[PDB]
Amino acid sequence: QALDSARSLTGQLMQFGSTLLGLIERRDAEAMSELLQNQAGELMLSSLR
Amino acid sequence: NLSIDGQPLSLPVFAAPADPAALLSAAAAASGGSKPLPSADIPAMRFP
Repeated sequence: QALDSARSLTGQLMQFGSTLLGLIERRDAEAMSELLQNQAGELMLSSLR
Repeated sequence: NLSIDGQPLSLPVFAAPADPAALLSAAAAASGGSKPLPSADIPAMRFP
């Protein structure tokens, strides 16, 4: 029974780890998506100039 | 200060044009308070 009680929380931490890797990956995509737009704006200034 | 054809002997009055203004928009972090905990009451089921 204690084995099943431990297996429940280790599966729950598997769920937490998958969710955390999804959030890290998605934050890390959004930061690049914002970096590209800042670069596009400061490049558009040079093209207009 | 003209010539005999009426053409100006001076160089014309130059004017360097203005640089294009960089656009800038308002950016604000979202603001929001946490939600307080609901009230408590003892249930009918035991803790396990």
